[PDB]
Amino acid sequence: ANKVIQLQKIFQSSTKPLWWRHPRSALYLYPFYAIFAVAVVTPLLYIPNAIRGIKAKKA
Amino acid sequence: MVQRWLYSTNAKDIAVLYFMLAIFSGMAGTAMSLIIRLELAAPGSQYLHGNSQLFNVLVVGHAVLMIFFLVMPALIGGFGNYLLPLMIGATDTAFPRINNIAFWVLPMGLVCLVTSTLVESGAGTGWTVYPPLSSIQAHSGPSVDLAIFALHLTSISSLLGAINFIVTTLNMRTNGMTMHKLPLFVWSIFITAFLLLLSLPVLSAGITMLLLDRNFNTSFFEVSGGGDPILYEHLFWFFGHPEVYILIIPGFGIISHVVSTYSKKPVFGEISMVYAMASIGLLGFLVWSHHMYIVGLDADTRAYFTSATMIIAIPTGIKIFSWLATIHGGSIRLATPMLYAIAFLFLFTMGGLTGVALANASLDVAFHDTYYVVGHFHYVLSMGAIFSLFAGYYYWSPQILGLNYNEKLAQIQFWLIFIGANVIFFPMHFLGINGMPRRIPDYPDAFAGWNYVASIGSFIATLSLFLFIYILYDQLVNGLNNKVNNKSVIYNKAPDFVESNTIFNLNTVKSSSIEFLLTSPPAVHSFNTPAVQS
Amino acid sequence: KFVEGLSNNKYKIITGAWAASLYGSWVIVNKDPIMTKAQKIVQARMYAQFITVGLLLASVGLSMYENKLHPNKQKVNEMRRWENALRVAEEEERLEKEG
Amino acid sequence: DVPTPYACYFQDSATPNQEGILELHDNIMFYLLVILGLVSWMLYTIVMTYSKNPIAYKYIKHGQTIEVIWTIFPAVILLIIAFPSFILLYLCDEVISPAMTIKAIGYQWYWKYEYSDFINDSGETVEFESYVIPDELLEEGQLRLLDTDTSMVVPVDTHIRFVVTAADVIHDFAIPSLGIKVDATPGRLNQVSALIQREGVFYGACSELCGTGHANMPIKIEAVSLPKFLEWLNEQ
Amino acid sequence: EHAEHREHLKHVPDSEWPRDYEFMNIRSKPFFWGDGDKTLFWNPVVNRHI
Amino acid sequence: MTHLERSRHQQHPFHMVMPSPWPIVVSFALLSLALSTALTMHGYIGNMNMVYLALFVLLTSSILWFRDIVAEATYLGDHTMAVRKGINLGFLMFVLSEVLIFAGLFWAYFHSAMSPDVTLGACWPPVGIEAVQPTELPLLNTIILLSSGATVTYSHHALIAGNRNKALSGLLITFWLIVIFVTCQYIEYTNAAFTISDGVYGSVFYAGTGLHFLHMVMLAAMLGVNYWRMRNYHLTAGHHVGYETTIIYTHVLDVIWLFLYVVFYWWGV
Amino acid sequence: SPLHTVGFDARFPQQNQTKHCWQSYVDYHKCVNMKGEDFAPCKVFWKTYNALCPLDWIEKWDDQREKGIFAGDIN
Amino acid sequence: VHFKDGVYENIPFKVKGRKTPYALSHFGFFAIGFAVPFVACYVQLKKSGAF
Ligand code: HEA
Ligand code: HEA
Ligand code: CUA
Ligand SMILES: [Ca+2]
Ligand SMILES: [Cu+2]
Ligand SMILES: [Mg+2]
Repeated sequence: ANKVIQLQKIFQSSTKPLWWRHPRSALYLYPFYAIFAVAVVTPLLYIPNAIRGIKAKKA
Repeated sequence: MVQRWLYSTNAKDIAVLYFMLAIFSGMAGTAMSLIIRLELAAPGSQYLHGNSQLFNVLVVGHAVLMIFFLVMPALIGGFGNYLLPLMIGATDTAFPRINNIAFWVLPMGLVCLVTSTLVESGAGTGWTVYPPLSSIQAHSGPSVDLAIFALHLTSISSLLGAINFIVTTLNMRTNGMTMHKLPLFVWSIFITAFLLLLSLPVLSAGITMLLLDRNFNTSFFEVSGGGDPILYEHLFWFFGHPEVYILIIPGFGIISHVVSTYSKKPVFGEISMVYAMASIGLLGFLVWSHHMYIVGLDADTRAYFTSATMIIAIPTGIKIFSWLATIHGGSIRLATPMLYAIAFLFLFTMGGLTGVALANASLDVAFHDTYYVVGHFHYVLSMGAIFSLFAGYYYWSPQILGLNYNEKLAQIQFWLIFIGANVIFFPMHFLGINGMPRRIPDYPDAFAGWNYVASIGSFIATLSLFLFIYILYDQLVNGLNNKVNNKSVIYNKAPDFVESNTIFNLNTVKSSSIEFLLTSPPAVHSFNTPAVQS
Repeated sequence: KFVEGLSNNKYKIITGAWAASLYGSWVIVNKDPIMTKAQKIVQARMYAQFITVGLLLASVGLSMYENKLHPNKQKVNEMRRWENALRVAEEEERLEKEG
Repeated sequence: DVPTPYACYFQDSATPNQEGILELHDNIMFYLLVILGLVSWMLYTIVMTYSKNPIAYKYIKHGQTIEVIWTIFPAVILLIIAFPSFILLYLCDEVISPAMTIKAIGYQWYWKYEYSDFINDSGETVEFESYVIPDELLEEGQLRLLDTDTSMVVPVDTHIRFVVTAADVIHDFAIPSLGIKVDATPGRLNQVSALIQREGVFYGACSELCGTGHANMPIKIEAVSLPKFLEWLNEQ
Repeated sequence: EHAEHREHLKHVPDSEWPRDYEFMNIRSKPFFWGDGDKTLFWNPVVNRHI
Repeated sequence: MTHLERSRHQQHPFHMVMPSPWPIVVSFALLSLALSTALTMHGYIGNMNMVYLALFVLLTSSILWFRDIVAEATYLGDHTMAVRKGINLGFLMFVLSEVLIFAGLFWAYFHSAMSPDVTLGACWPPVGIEAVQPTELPLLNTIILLSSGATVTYSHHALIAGNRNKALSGLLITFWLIVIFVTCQYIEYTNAAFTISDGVYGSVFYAGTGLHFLHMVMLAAMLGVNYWRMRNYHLTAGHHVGYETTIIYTHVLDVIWLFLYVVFYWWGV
Repeated sequence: SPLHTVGFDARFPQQNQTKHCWQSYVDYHKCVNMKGEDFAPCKVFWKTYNALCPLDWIEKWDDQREKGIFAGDIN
Repeated sequence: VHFKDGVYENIPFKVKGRKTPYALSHFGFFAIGFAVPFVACYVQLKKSGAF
């Protein structure tokens, strides 16, 4: 609803990093770090079974 | 410390991350070549207990690491991202987050290539991963998939960096620099980025086709189903010859800088060098089937391809004659980059002459998949591109690091690698002309005689690499003292014959590019106000 | 008469006609310049492929103008190829029997 | 016919193709040695007379009357080395009136040969697989990684046509002294010709990476006179 | 007139189906999802692997 | 302006981007995607939850990168004329790379079709394969693409002409026509006789038009974000470069769909 | 000499000869419906396909013509 | 961000003021790279029963 001047006055007069300057940034950024932290380390846990040759249980 | 190096957005930091990864992966590929060459030293199983699959996996790792993880991120990734903004007067590259992801997708390609080695048996297929060997019948398991993903992440890096380079030198040149007044290294990175942009799509298409063939039951190159592996050979080598001209064109730029600054006279006919590089890049797309002379083409196909493969000897000959003309009549200052440049000018021409021996499809039936081809390309690779890479390091390292290297140790290192590389790669022509095939872990006993001397030369080459590691250590620790004592060359240009030692002191550097005028180690904000040129 | 003689040059004339329509409409869209070059390219191309798809449905119109000439091809000159490949085996069988 | 230790030249020719390949290679190597002597002499004399030169002729940049010469002269030497190459290329492709066909099918780490002409009194097609003699069962005097248990026997002074294909992966039917190198891909049939000029035995190997048995995949061709070929074919 | 052709094709069981040619329904390894032979847009009326 | 006040700005027109985490985050997401798909393709991981998580993380990290680009371009005023020219040139080099991917795929189709095999029967389309006829639904798919370009052209020129309702409505019509095309391609893929496993024909056909399908679903996404930014007044009458890149993208997907049409549906039947 | 072989053919005088053996096979098997038994020149096709086409392919194609999966027109 | 200038501030690794010797970091950076194919060789030979 044309908040662009009001958002310019926040994004320019701010100290926080650019991905944190919006008021709603804590709603995006805090779940994403948890989802990212499991998404990058769960294949690394399956790397040793793939080296040993152990397939997962499907039946 | 995490924002400067993990969240990085300046090109001069991403360049040294590229350089650290490049020299790490070059240590990896040199270790792999030492294992290959140690197994090849004598007939019979020597060090790997039989197990020719492990030999083939090591050959794959050696080729992929040395091409896509040493020479490309060294030359393009380090030297282009560092020097092209500094030599066109740009404050940074255009699109810098792209420039950061084009580095950080390379350790991920490295870890997936290493676990490609560690899963079931590795992908022993050659670096040209040909089906049906690279299929799911002949290579069961996740090895080849992870190798294909390594190639995908490296192609993502070298495509994003190519877009970055093209735009940042078409758009961010400083305010006197027309396109005709560019340095030759900038033209090198420019033409290389176009070759990357035009060639990496077809490779990505071909190896995604292979990946879908392996895992998604589709049949692009499956014969029982309607495929053809010659389609893979076409789609691969349409990238594969532009790839090897990509590997050599920044080397041409580095040599044209080094030769001119150590001959103390400008390059003979600079715009013809630009035209020659552009002609090599254009004609490199028209020659791709000289790697396919045996597969069963027509005679007129092979006649055109000998003609087109032959007529690229003209611009490379123009470049090499221009290098001889720009050292003729000079005042040669025999420093380590000059030694590497003269060794380039000899050994690259020997590799190119064996290349025009290979260009004749009439004759390539005697040399295909022999060690003669291995001799040609290891000449023009490990004595063209590696020698120009060493020349670029010894040419730019004290400027962009702030620390000088030991000059005597550098010349010892040069003479050891120049001896050792010749001793590896010169008998390979004898083996290949007598009929020794490629990619074999074991050979008939009549090939033992030159194989032994080649693997003796391998130890000279890796000894000079270990000496280079010590040269890096001595530069990083004692590099401020090498300026004080007489262990290093401080000025790469001597005074002219009537120039006083005091009149030299007001004009210590006499360069035709901005790189040697900057502050040593250059500022985080170079070019606050823009540089200006008539 | 002329109809199949340039109806097997069918997908080699329509791409040339596309190139003709774009690179011909280019001068008519570029003769009045105030738009940027990209808008001229997209409007000339927008006209040109309306032309090629209209000409392509005229292509299928010609395709069934034209093979009430001789019915049931895609095999009646595999007939030709197989018929004379047959009796060129005949021309060899005889004078190796009598030669 | 066989590699020798410390060799540096081709194996001894046995077909007109290989003896033409040798002459084209030497004709190319002639002008290649001219160019190598030129650029190595310049690279020697320049750094040995201008390393000790203290005044650099820094105003030599153009050279118009000689840039055209070193553009033109590589082109005419390309033309000179390209004149016999085209003649050999258009001579080696014709397979005109051969007196024998032989199919060679590369399986994974054996070759399978198939004489298919029914010139026999048996009238049936002759096929056999030729495996490498393994290192533990080599009887004394045999050539390691070259000798096989069965052999491909061919008459001399006979135009032979090799039709080459594969079964699973890409192989390469290659014999250097006969001068044939032909890719066996699992979809198609290539052909080469040969005329063996002298009797003997000629070795070759798979020159295409087949997998883990790639080094253990040799070719052995015994060329005999036509009586002895016939009496060999009468058994197998 | 194609939905009605699928309507009358729903009444033709698989022994009355035409036998697949050699290149049809390549099965190198089973697909890693689902039940094996079914692909991503496998409509079981128009597609059948017997 | 004075020297004292000119010294408080940049002296050169180029964007010095602040340090950002999304390069290394997207790089680790591509790592997790590669390592997850290479292990679920071979059964070392039970289900597709790791691949789903990896693709979701990849998409959201790209979205946060694009959010920061929108923030730089709109709320900080960092995109000058030189930066605009550079972004347009980078997008043009990008679409040239993707046209070359499609040229490789067309090479695959032509190498299979110019002289086909003997295992299909020296035939194209192969025996038993019921080819998609070019008259029924793909003709409507060409029509709703040539019309989508005509809608986005007046939407663009009405964005320049000061109109708001005539540009938003044209953008909405363009977006809905693109999703009409995507649902029609889904309907064709369901009611197609051959599958992707049905030989080299199904391979090359679904490869080409499925890559076009993926480019069209990304086109629908960027038309949606352009509608969002035009409704919320981010796009202006003189500075709309993401909109311009989307227009370039529509008009190259149009011509490569035409090449796919006349090759895969007319010459190849 | 009793040695006789397929000569080169003007339809296929290049290096690849896949459509020599496949064409002579489909020409032989589409003789014997239109031609029939004991016909003297359909052994020209027989010598041509069995001299240069490999045994795996011949038995695969004969199996496919008993299937109804042969991709030629011999009925 | 404004970053530090100077001689040793352009490298991600520490050289001068360290509680450990630098040659540790320097030569263990390269010995790991020289030792990846030996780890590769060891595991693909233990998988093939040669050890
Ligand atoms: C970048 C190209 C490159 C380089 C430099 C090398 C270097 C070497 N290579 Fe090889 N090689 C290939 C590319 C290269 N190779 C390719 C493409 C294949 C084909 C694979 C296939 O057939 O599928 C191959 C295959 C190949 C074969 C054929 C084996 C086979 O066919 O299976 C052999 C033979 O022994 C070999 C050995 C060597 C040896 C002993 C070196 C030695 O020269 C190593 C000595 C070199 C150095 C010591 C360089 C310095 C090291 C650095 C790290 C530079 C650092 C400097 C800076 C960072 C400024 N490699
Ligand atoms: C550094 C990269 C690089 C460069 C620059 C070259 C340069 C050339 N190469 Fe090479 N080549 C490779 C990398 C490179 N190559 C690789 C990696 C392979 C193997 C891939 C694989 O199989 O795995 C290969 C293999 C390869 C083949 C395939 C053979 C086979 O696989 O069977 C051919 C065929 O023509 C070829 C020829 C040439 C020619 C004609 C040049 C020319 O550009 C050289 C031009 C230079 C000169 C000619 C010398 C200087 C000129 C003069 C002094 C003027 C006077 C001379 C004349 C007039 C002749 N090389
Ligand atoms: Cu058969 Cu290598
Ligand atoms: Ca050995
Ligand atoms: Cu090449
Ligand atoms: Mg080969």
